[PDB]
Amino acid sequence: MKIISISETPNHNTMKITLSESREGMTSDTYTKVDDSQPAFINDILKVEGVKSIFHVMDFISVDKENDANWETVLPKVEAVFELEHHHHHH
Repeated sequence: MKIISISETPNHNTMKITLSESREGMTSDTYTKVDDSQPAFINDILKVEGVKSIFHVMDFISVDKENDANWETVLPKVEAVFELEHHHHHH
């Protein structure tokens, strides 16, 4: 559940993220304006300049950006999402 493998596609505006899950399918929704019961960590991605929108479905996620932007710029931010310490802050 933290980027396991990417996939090549004719275009380069949006790539699919492979999850550690398979078959069945986890969540499935489109995020174009934040708020949708998604992980706050993903809110960053949407709020991260360069990103256009996100589409969650089956056991993968399609992240689209702006042709004007790049990946090497957005990636560093995306990695932070599934990499920032996992705990249940409660004290």
